[PDB]
This record gives sequence, structure tokens and C-alpha cells, in this order.
Amino acid sequence: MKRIPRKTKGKSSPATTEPGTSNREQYKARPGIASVQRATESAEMPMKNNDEGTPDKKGNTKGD
RNA sequence: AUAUAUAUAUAUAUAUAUAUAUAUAUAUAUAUAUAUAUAUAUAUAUAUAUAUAUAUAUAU
Repeated sequence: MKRIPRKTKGKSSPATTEPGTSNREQYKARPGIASVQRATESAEMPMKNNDEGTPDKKGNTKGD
């Protein structure tokens, strides 16, 4: 058995040295990885919800 | 009173020296241009701190 936590509030509550593994990192990306990752993080986000106008569980529409 | 010779002064010519203007060479200062270096400001990236917003927790 394993447990997964909820993100919402619910209703009820030998020479093994291989001859190729040596690291020689001489390469810098163009564009750099760090820069592009930051940019993708922003477009990655889903667009915001628009609750206004809709009713609530009580029955009254929310908004101003 | 006259002539020749001699001395001083004025004028002219030749030689030597000085000052001003002009020309050539050398040096310095200012300006412009180029190059290098430094500093400052602006922009980009990384790290730290502060503030604000969202999520979570605590308090009212």
C-alpha cells in the first residue's frame, strides 16, 4: 500500500571504468539553457480562472 | 682779404653691431582627429537581501 496526498480540500474532512564516461564539458549553449528555461516557465502557466458571474453553492452569483 | 694742409659738425657710399617685421630649422602650450587604458551612466545574465502578490502554516 502507498499513500498519495491530495492537493485539494475534499468534501469529507574488474575495471568498471568505461572508456567513454569521462566528462569534458567545453560547450555553452546558444541560447543558454538557463535563459530559455525561464522564458518557457512563463508561457507554461495555464490562464487564470474567471469565476465572476457564475453562481456559488449557496446559489448567489459572485462578483461586484 | 685769398689759396693749400689739418680738426669738429651735417649729408652720401662701404664694412661691423643691435632692435622691429618676414622666411627656414628646433622646442613648448591650447585645439581637432585616431588608438589604448581607467572611471561613470545605461542595457543583459547569475547570486544575496528587502517589499508586494498567490499557495501553505500560525495569530486576531
